[PDB]
Amino acid sequence: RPMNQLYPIDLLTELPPPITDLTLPPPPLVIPPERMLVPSELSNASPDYIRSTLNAVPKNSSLLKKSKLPFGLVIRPYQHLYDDIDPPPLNEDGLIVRCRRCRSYMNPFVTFIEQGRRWRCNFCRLANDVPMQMDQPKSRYDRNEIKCAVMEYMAPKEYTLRQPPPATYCFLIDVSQSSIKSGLLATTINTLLQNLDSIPNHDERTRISILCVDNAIHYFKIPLDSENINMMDIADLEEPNSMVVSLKACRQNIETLLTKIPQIFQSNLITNFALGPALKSAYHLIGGVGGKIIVVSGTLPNLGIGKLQRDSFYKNFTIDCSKVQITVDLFLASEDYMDVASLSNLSRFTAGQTHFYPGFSGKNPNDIVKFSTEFAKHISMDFCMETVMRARGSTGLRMSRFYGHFFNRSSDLCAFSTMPRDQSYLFEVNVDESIMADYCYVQVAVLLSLNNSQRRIRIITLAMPTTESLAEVYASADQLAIASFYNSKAVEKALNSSLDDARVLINKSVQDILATYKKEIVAGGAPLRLCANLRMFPLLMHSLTKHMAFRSGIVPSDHRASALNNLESLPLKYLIKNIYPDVYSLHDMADEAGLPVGTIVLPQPINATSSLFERYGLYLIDNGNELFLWMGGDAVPALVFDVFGTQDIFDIPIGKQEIPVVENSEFNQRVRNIINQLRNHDDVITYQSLYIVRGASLSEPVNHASAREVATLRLWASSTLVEDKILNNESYREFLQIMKARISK
Amino acid sequence: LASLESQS
Ligand SMILES: [Zn+2]
Repeated sequence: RPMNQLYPIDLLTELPPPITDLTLPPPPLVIPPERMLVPSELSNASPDYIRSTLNAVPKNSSLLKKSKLPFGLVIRPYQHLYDDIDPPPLNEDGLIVRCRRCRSYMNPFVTFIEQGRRWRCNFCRLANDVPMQMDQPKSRYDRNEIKCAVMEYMAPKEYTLRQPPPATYCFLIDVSQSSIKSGLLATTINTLLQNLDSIPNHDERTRISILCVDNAIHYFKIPLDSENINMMDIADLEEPNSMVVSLKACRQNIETLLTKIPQIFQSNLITNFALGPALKSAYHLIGGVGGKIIVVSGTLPNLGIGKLQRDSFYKNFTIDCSKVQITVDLFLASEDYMDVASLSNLSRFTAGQTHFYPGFSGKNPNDIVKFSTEFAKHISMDFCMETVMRARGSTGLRMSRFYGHFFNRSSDLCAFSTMPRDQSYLFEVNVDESIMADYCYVQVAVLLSLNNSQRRIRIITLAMPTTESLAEVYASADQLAIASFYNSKAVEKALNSSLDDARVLINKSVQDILATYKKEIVAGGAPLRLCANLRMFPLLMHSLTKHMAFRSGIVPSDHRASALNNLESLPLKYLIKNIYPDVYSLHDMADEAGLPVGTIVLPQPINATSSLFERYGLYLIDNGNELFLWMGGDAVPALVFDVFGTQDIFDIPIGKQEIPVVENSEFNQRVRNIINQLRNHDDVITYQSLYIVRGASLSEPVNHASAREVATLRLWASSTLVEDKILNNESYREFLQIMKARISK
Repeated sequence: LASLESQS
């Protein structure tokens, strides 16, 4: 058969690294048309929904342990923030063919035997009876479950215990003093105000609630607009109708309230924020049906249960939440310590998310922009409720570990009180008994309640060839999936053992492989051998160690936790970019680059090293978190002009600021063009701030104050070019050399 | 809700 072939390469001969590989699709899934009932591209699972670290599964345990390649699944149920974009095919008839034993769903890999009267399950080979209903002007072969790997169903009454819930939101807002002065409150209110129609309300049932919190928990009763403020304070921290209201039936009132709030706590001098008590208050407010508690704050919990200092009550809160289908989202914004490492556990185990805004301050018109944009996109995001996800494996395969935000205790079942759209997940697969067939399969199932009062089941079926050839296992390895696997292993090792252990683990993943390929595969001199499809793995793991999440050296507690929270839940495509940045060479940009083809054309990316940063060029760095506009100190006044308006390069805007519009400068338009293209994503809420940094010249003048402020930028931006030597960490070139030295005799 | 997903 067409089993992918091993393409040997010398890593030492590919420097700088062929970073264009980061954008290639993983190795093909070698499955002949016969194993598929209706051969099409849509017949096997796409990499956008599921990616196995191995697309040529070892036929037995001893061969997997020998490869030293991990067996895991990068699973992403949804592909966009809004469900109306590129949805999978939807079934409505209600017929759900499922194996009597393993309970797997009908899929493109089942086999119809005996006059197509009965079907043999591809997961457990059991003979099942074909419902006569499977033949009602079309045949059984026109049904999605048989045509597609990725499809969805309208769940019958027996997949729901209670009636689908309305999307419910409870905004737990920090009205303490730190919040007034920073403007977080204003910005938060204003944003809700500007997006009350952006919140999903596909069934007109969406219900909203509002809790303002300082040293007391402030509630508000909201009348139906049709029957035309009531603030209810509660200082007893040891302690429904018209509290959680219809967004449609009380629109004007909700708006009226939101407009008053800012005036109320305007002169608030209280510096208290009883998160714990507020959380429990919100809890009792929606525990009846379940929903999202969205917290916004810029003040470390300091009163009531759950208070923290420079805990575990939260970990118990999440357990309770799993009982009443509640998800918690956190927006932490302040210059002060917020203990993200600890609050992130709230979101983490409820399927929610945490977003941290270091140094937030309304005094910087650009801070507001980032927080507001992300917050708005966040509340506009579609989500499910009462969802549970499980991955079934064909005979011999077993799901052992589960990573990502969600609740999972001692099962192969992950519970999502609400399943967001912007995260990704990962399952470790084990191979117990030896596989007999030439194919093994994995089927992910999602029993959900959409935000349209509907009960659905989304299925993802993946078929992979089996093999006893080590060479073959390697040739079909998904470097980006594998990288992801170890990224998670690293987050665990750290958040549970130690940072150094993490690095040690990351570097070993690369050694074990380079060592394994060497001894188990067979003229030249002294090269570092590896196959082409894994040619970016060493670079990624190495680059990973320089990431703010695993770095050696000093990194503030909040920033570190934040970095770790993001890496563990980010979608593959954004994870790789966060580890290795897209860098663009602007001054010698191609004429198409910067202009449309309303989608703009971007230049080709250049390696992440300062060796390419000519001292007279223009570079833009995108690390998924921010954008860095670096302009060489020796920039010709002409270039300096086309971008900022002046010829004086020492007059340029510094720090976190946007690029001014320079009229009659097609170049200024192309730059601004590219920036905005890098900011438009329909699958993440991320709003990347721009940091403008000035390189150093041969004749650099006197500005002692700036010197400090600027040295920080050149430093920060410099630390992004992960191929370079940085501090006590070696360059990528050296990294490769060090590895050659270790796998030798 | 695993009870429902497994439909056992
Ligand atoms: Zn079965």
